[PDB]
This record gives sequence, structure tokens and C-alpha cells, in this order.
Amino acid sequence: NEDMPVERILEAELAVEPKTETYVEANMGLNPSSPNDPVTNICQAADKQLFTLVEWAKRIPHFSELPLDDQVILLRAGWNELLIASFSHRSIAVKDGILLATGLHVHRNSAHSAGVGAIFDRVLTELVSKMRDMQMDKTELGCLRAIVLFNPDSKGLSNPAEVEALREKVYASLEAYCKHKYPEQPGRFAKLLLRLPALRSIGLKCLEHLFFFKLIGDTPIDTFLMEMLEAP
Amino acid sequence: PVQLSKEQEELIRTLLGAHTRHMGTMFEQFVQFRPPAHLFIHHQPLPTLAPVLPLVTHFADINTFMVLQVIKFTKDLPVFRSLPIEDQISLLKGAAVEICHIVLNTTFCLQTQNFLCGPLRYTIEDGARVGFQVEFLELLFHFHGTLRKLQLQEPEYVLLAAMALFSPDRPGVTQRDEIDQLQEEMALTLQSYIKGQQRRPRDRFLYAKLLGLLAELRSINEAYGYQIQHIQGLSAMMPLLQEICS
Amino acid sequence: RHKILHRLLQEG
Amino acid sequence: HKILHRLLQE
Ligand SMILES: CCCCCCCCCCCCCCC(=O)O
Repeated sequence: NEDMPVERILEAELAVEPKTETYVEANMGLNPSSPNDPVTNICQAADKQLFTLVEWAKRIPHFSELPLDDQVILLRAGWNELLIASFSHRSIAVKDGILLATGLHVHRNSAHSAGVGAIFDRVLTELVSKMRDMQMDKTELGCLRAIVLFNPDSKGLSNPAEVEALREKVYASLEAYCKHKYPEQPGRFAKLLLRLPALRSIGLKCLEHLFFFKLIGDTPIDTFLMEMLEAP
Repeated sequence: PVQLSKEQEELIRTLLGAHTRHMGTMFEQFVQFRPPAHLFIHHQPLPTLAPVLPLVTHFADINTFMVLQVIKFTKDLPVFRSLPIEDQISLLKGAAVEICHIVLNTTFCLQTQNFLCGPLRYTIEDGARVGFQVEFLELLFHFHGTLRKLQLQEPEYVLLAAMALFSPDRPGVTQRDEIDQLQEEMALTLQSYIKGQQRRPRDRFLYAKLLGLLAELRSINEAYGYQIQHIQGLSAMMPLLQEICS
Repeated sequence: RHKILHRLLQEG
Repeated sequence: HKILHRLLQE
């Protein structure tokens, strides 16, 4: 398969990430005022990465060659697990912590002491830990970040088998790379997909958290971020 | 047609063993749990003003029942038993619902879009009646269509469930290692059979599609846990499921 | 806490 | 959905 250019995907990943990557630590999360308030800080991040996720979408093969409404749909049913896979991968660079796109690190301790240790732990164990142990590259990332994008089962899809057709072309392009660049291990391609159920559940658990801080917490939520969460 | 070493062979012999002994046949025993008459009489739904209760009480009873066999089944798993208790619990809690729909898809009639559990026939308006929200209903039948279309041989069914069971990401597991390896074991053994497709009337990325559905079962297990609460008094009837979904 | 579930696992 | 429609266009 050449219809889904692996080169154009690894290139789309490269475009997203900031050219200037500096990292500062975050305060324990005892106070919502400080520049560093764990939860608050994640929300500022996800809002920013919301915009760039859009452009990451575009740069993906055939995504712009879809209806206006098939694009919005796929984002509504993916931005969650898509942004999660982003920082999940980025944070393989460090142990017991999370690298945020604002240029801020977040330690496992700031998590627990902010209430969100349960899920923070789950991301490192099911995502950050796994991608690392398996040495999953940036190309492979974009191929999963893409497969999630093109989710056939998204409800309200004007053309279901259309989105299911692209998610077949990424399956090909990717298995190629996994049997090409990584021929030593057979089931490498399969190992890369095995993390999808875990990310689905994690994505769901993360929505929950987001809904609580909105409808209860004093967590200052922003525009674009806001728009992406609308489902009881 | 790939190999299936001495171990993958034994693995599949115990899967279908304790499986035939508790599931895959239980769908016919659904009638034995007080099934409203119109489930026998397919040529007409439930009269608009008939009480809903009789149907619901039937749902509950068969719902609690399947789970009772998703358990009876796992108790005939040397390995599952091998695990500790705080873990045995958490695994069921994370995949009992998921698994019911797994085995239940085998009674799905793609043509009529209905479940046929012996002399009974369930429809999506029945769900509507029980109280399940239209949207959860759409999503639920959509999943089953998807799943049924793949025409997965029996062993391709018994294995898919195994993966749903043995999941380390489940909240509550303590042997996350001993479980992640078992998962890995299951995941591979299935990868074997799929390739050996004697007859090829299906896809090539069948497995890759399944994993998307295991994630649908994740999206679904969570959506259902909420539904039996939005439905007044339904939760109260199947306390077993209340625990599974606690 | 998980009364009936515990109940069911104990044995055959 | 105001915000998203704009990005997907321009
Ligand atoms: C990991 C702790 C979870 C609690 C808060 C909810 C998180 C889910 C929202 C997606 C996270 C956005 C990531 C931003 C980035 O990596 O740049």
C-alpha cells in the first residue's frame, strides 16, 4: 500500500510538536492560584493542544477530502484519546512523570496529591510504560493517532464505510512499516494496536474527570476545550 | 494456515470446555425465566398499554443469569482460579457485561436485526420498552451488527472473550504482571487461528478490527452501567450486576 | 462491599 | 459548534 503515505504521517506528527521544548516543574497542587496547579495546568494544555490537533488532523491523508461534517464528528469522538496518546508518547522521555505541551512537567506526586493519582498511574502503566518498553516510534504513533481519528463507528457519520475505508489504508501502511523497519519481531504490528482498548477506557475515565471539574470544581476551563465536552 | 504449538492447542481445549459447560447453550434457557408471551409471538410487539414490569423483571432475571454463568465458566479456568481474589473479582467486574454481549452476539440475526434465544426473539423496541435510552440502543445494535458480520468461527468467539477478561488496565488488579502476560498469551494464540483461515470469505485485518471492538465493549460496558440506573428500579432487581458495575 | 460476588467465587 | 468549524475551514 502506497495510498496512505507513511512519510506524510510522520511529517504531520513533526509539524504539531513545538520547536521550543523547555520543561519546568509544577507546584504540589495545593492552591488553584499559583502558576502551577496540576489540574488547572492540564486544562490550559488540552485547550492549546486542541487547536494544534486540528492542524494535525488536516495534514493526515484524505482527511481534508471529506465532508465538513464528517471531520467535526471524528474530532468530537477522538480528540480525547488523541490528545492523550500525544502526551502519553512524549512522556516516555522521563520516568514517573508527565510532559505537558505548555513546557511543564508533572510528577506522579503532584498527581496523587491533587486527587488524580488513580488515572495518572493508569496512563503511565498502560500507555507511557508500554510505548517505552516496546520502543514505539513517532511514525507508529501517528498511525494510531490516525486510526483513532478515522473511527468508522462514530455516530452520525454521513458516510460510515467511507471512514472505515481510510482506517483500512492506515492498517496497510502501518503493517508495512512494522514488517519492513521492524522485521525482527513478527507480531510487532499487533502489539501496537493492543494498546487501543486500554486507551479507550482511559479516554472515558478522563472525560469523567473533566466533567467533574466543570460541573463542580473551581477549575478554570477554556473555550475550545469546553466545546469538545457535551455528553451526559 | 499457521501453526498452533502444543500449548495453543491445549489452551483452546479448556476455553471451549468450560465454555460449552456453562455458555453458548444457556441462551436457550432464557425461556425458563418468566418470559413475557409476546417474546414467543414474533408477529407483534408489546401492546402500547401493556404493563412494562413483566418484561423488565424478565430482563433482570436473564441478565443476572448470564453473569451467573460468566462466573460458573471462569470457575472452570485453572489459570483464572490461579489468580488471587482481589483480582479475580476486578476482572469479572471489568468484563462480565462485555462478555455477555460477546456470547450473545451469536444469537443475533443480521437479517431480522433481532436476537433469537431459542423460541424467543428480542428487538430494539423491547429495549426501548425496558427503558434504555434510544441512543444507547442505536449504539448497542450497531456494535452487534459489526461483530456478527465478521462470521467468526466458534473458537474465534471463545478467544475474543478471553482477552476481554484478562485485562491489566482494569481498575483493581494486583498481579498486573501475571495478568498482562496471560493477556499477551491470549492475544497471540488468537492471532494464530485467524491466519489459518481455511476459507477466506473475510478480511485480512480481522484481528485489528476486533481490537477496535474490544474498545467498543469498553465504551459499551461503561454506557450500560449508567443505563441500569437511569432506569428507575431496574438496578434494584439484579444486585449481582450492581456489584459487577459498582 | 461485593458481598454476593465474594459469595460466588469461594468454590465450585 | 463555533470554534471547531473555523479551524477546519481556514
Ligand atoms: C492524567 C491525569 C488526568 C486528569 C485530567 C483529565 C485528562 C484528559 C484530557 C486530555 C489531556 C490533554 C493533554 C495535553 C498535552 O499533552 O499537551
